[PDB]
Amino acid sequence: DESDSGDINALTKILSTTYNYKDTLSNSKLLPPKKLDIVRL
Amino acid sequence: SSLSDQLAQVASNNATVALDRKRRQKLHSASLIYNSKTAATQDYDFIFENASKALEELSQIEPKFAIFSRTLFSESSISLDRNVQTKEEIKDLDNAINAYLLLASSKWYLAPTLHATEWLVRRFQIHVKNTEMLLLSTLNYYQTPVFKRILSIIKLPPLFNCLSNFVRSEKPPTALTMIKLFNDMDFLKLYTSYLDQCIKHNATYTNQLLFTTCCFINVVAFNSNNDEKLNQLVPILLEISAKLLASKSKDCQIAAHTILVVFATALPLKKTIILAAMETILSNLDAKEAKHSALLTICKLFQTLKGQGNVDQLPSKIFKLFDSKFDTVSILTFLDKEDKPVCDKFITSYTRSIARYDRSKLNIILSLLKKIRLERYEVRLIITDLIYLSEILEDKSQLVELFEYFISINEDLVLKCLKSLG
Amino acid sequence: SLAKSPASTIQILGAEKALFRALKTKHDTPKYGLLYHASLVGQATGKNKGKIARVLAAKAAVSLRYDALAEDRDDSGDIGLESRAKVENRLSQLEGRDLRTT
Amino acid sequence: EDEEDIALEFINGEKKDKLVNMNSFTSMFDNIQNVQMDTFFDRVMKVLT
Amino acid sequence: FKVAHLQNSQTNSVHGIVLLQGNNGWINILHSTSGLWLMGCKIEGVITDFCIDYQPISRGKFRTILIAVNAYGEVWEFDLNKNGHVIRRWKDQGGVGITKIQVGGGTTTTCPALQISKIKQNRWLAVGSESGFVNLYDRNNTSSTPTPVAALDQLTTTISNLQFSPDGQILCMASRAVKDALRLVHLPSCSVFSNWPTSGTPLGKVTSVAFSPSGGLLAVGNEQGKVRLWKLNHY
Amino acid sequence: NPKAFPLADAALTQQILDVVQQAANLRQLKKGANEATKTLNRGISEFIIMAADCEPIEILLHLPLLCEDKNVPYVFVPSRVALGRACGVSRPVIAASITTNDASAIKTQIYAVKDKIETLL
Amino acid sequence: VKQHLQRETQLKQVQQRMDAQRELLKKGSKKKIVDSSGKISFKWKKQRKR
Repeated sequence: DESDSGDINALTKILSTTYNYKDTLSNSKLLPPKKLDIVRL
Repeated sequence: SSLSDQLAQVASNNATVALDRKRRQKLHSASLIYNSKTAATQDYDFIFENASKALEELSQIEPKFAIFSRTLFSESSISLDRNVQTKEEIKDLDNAINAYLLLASSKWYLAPTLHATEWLVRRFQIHVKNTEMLLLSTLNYYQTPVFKRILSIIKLPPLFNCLSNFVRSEKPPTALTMIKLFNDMDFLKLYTSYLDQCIKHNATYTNQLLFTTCCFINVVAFNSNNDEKLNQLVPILLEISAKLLASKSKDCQIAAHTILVVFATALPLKKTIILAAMETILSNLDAKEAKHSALLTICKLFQTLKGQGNVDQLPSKIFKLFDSKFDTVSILTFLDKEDKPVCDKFITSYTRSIARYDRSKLNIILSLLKKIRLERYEVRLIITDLIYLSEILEDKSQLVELFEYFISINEDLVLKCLKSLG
Repeated sequence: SLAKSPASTIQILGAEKALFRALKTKHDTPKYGLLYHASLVGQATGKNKGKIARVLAAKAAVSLRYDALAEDRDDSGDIGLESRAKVENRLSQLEGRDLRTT
Repeated sequence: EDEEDIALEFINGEKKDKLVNMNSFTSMFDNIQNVQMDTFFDRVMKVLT
Repeated sequence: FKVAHLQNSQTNSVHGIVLLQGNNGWINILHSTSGLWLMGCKIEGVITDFCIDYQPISRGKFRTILIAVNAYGEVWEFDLNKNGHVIRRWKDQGGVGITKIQVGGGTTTTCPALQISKIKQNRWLAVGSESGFVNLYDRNNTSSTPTPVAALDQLTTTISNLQFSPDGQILCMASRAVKDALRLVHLPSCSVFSNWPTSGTPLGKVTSVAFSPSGGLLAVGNEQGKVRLWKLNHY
Repeated sequence: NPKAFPLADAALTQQILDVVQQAANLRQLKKGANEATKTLNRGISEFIIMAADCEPIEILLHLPLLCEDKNVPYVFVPSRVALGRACGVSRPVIAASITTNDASAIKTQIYAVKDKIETLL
Repeated sequence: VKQHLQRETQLKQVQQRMDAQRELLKKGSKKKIVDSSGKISFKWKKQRKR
């Protein structure tokens, strides 16, 4: 019964495509509010 | 597995068989209107008579209840037994019951609904078989006495384990414990499926949305520290928001606005997800109240964006969609009100969109900039694009009117853009 | 005279018989006094009644002293209304908690 | 002018936002009766700002 | 003492100055190289701490401001380019037993400049206290009584260190009274980080703190004589 | 804040808040208007410190009435936040009392500030 | 009336010693200091109460 062959269902489609929903912090210049990425040397 | 464990599974399957008299007394005693001693004495004809009158009263309130009079509240349903039914018939009965619980969901405050549902509880033992649907439809009535009666006569499914303490308790379940039910990921999938059915059937009502929203919003707060668990929530609740936005009902759309806004503050998302959110928010934007809440939602999401491209121009399709639903005059009114929320990033993206795509509104850019103070870098970005416009586009009275405005306010920063660009 | 009394006295104002007996015989003291019949104390249940009496008596002294010693008091009850809201919020979170493990 | 100066200006341009904590939306359950959706949504915004 | 940069306006030359703490509210300013006594600044009460803030004027021009705080909480701001004359006075709202004061987000001792064009004005000001409170002020936004943006109270002991990251995005407040009394505060949110430091983090009696000019390294000294090094992966 | 009378100056407030801090370490301090009201009734209060910006000011205005009845010096300090931090607590304190003790290690400093409040009255 | 006064002071001294003991039961860090006369007192560390 089913085949694939402004649209309301845009939000649903992007969720299927993307697996990680948190924006990569490497590109952003502002550090996260509550999580610190800190390593001991 | 020990023999007792296997026999335990057998007992659950044959819960409502009514093999002997003691089993009949337990099963027939369960009631929503009567105490156990009086309930056992009653007869199906006595129960059915009262329910038929109740359905008529509900039918007057809403014509849709009249349909079940042919199917569930028929005189022939008195002699109908579920244990003797074949599997196809039982599945087919359950669909009718589930539909009834949807319609009755919003009328539980009315007394007749309690009498009409007594027939299904007594005749079809919905509290034993259709236990999940009954609990879900009456979840927002948790402070009401009716929910207390339901908990007394019902066996809680595994996903409703937190309510076991409040089964047969003087105090009603606290609002804090409802966060715990919705905190579980499995329960959210179940509630999502139920809420989806209401949207398909346009059976949603304001009290349902309000209680659903608070539980969803609070679930974010409880998981705010745990970023990993927030990530697992994104597939579920944003998928819910998409369904709510698709619904033509404005109240459903406003709930979606509430849900999306909390997520953006709680967890930063890709700009692609944010842009897709606008596409869904604006696609089905017709109600005026939804239009007002949507604009506040759109402004807030861009505020959360904190990566390069934070204030870049909207895509071509996105900008055209926004202008149609929010003409330039409306946003000027939005900025005009003194209590406008912080929207500098959106206006910066919107301002750059106008220059790229629509030159005729270049005069509007001058009005927009006066109304709102944009941040230092945001002004620099706008100056940078307008400089390119002068090189490419023909010089205009409005175009120079924008430069001289920047000359009047922070002249020096205008030179720095010019020095870096030509 | 009531304005100059500390909040603790206002809590146990009407139960002097039990208070001074208990104080002299080294036993536990009353915790409601005359305030027991306030509507807010009635809404509470269990041990919360004692807590709300302490909270309400403290706010009662605040609202009472404003009535007694204010030169230019407006006959509106604004201090009382905002004081009432705080106690209701205290009651709500106090009553929201459940001792039984869920 | 240097690229770092552009980046630093971006940091200063950013402004504080009220983060969401566990005890922020618990009071919504209290007053969720006989209220329109729009009024409820404004309260969510009011706590978030 | 602290070392800053003073620009001699009438010749446009720049040189270093050494700032010292006097007995009675006195701040003595010396020439870094020649050692000459240039000017002195006085405040009422007992001087407890001071810090330096730079305000650029034009191309190649900047002015040095000496910010001094009294134990009561009254703050003086001296213009060292004009013989150390006071230019502003204000009080730390709710301040008592002030112990330290620091500026961040621009050039300072921890993030010094390499040329005149890199001089930047600090947008943050934090004032410590013996009770452990830290009132944070947004310098960019003047009055005799300014309201603080936040009042951090996670530490319960005297604030002995106040230091910002070079970009002014992290404030590290530490106390030498008790062990593990180090916290990192995000700006402009002013929300203390939760994941670090933990119970297992070795810090001891924190007595010195330093941020690298670049690379996002954090060095923390302690009473045991151990300097422990951490890297902030964001930088 | 005309009702707040007498109000200590900046120089005197530092001396008062210093004593309040020393008394807190020695546990010779009662924090809060209600406790300050009690100490006056028991007659164990050297003097009373009050905060001027307490809003509404009337919640602490009963203490002057008791103090003048009992011959106890009292003084106002401008900030309740500063008083609370001086007391050694995490909350704003509008009023406080120094409990009497002739064997205390800070006896001299309490009486030194006590005289200045007496003169200031 | 004099006997009333003597009883009052004795009760006052008794109450003070009990109160001092109660402060030791409460939470905090304290050091016992003993003078040459032998009088014992407790000095609390300068830590703000959470």
